[PDB]
Amino acid sequence: GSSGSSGMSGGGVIRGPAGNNDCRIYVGNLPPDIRTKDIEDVFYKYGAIRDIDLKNRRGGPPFAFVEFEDPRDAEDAVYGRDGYDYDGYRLRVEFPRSGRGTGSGPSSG
Repeated sequence: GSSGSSGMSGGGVIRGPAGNNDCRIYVGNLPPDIRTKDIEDVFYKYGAIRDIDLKNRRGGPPFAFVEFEDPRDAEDAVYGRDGYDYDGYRLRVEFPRSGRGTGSGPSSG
């Protein structure tokens, strides 16, 4: 036995709340019956999570951001989770827009 329920459509959330931080990854193409926990125990396998922000509202599919403790991991996660299949539904993990800007030094004794 099986069946579907609940739909999705409309328009809103012109702009979401943003702050300033790193180790943040955006997860898209999520199911309607998704939970911040499932996503937690999901990316949790790649270490731990600091905080998860899920919007879930008129404006396409449900989206949320996962804040990892470390970047090296935050990437290792998206590096994989990006293209994962959950509940039969495909997920789209990718970093939020920001731009360029990556400097560094040689060492400097």
